[PDB]
Amino acid sequence: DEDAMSQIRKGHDTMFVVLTSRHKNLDTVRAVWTTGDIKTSVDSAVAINDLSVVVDLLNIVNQKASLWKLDLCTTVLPQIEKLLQSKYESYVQTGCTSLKLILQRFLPLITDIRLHKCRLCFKQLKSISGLVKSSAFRELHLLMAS
Amino acid sequence: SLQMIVENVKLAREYALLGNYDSAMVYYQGVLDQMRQKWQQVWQEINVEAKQVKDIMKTLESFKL
Repeated sequence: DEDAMSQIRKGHDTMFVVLTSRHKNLDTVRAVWTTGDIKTSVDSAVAINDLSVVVDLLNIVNQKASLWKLDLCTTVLPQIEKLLQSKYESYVQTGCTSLKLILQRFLPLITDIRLHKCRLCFKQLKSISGLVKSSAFRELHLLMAS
Repeated sequence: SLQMIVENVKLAREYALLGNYDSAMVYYQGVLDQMRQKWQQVWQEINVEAKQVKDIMKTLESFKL
């Protein structure tokens, strides 16, 4: 049938342009990532303003909590908030995964207290708390009970 | 099936767009296996998208943890 092939060809141009751009953007983030500077690497992705690149980056760093430093949380937490409001369920889950890692790794010590880093980190966590209040979000609400 | 091929191309593209590149490659590879002058063009275009997901996968794996 000719219509089904026409169905396939419609979305091709979009796919090609989207995958090429994200690949360029990923190359930029990886060129900084290979420096060893995780923070500037994530700051680079955020500056690129491409959320799909932030999701790919978070899926990577979320696998190793020992890569996270307190400084990185002040950059990530605004993205988590962005991701928690996404229409895509996979974007929301990446946000929950990252937020869990931050809560479990960093919420103590942040409580026990650079003081500005904890101060900034805490207010970011407070606005996210409000968002989670209004499943993954139920568990997160229990995790942010403070 | 004709529809099944249109089905799996949509899945490949949906997975590629959402960052599930591993799942996307599986649907991209399966569709390519199942695949008249315009039909040859369709295969070339899907083969291009497939190699692009592969190149993205190669870049993501180059992130050393």
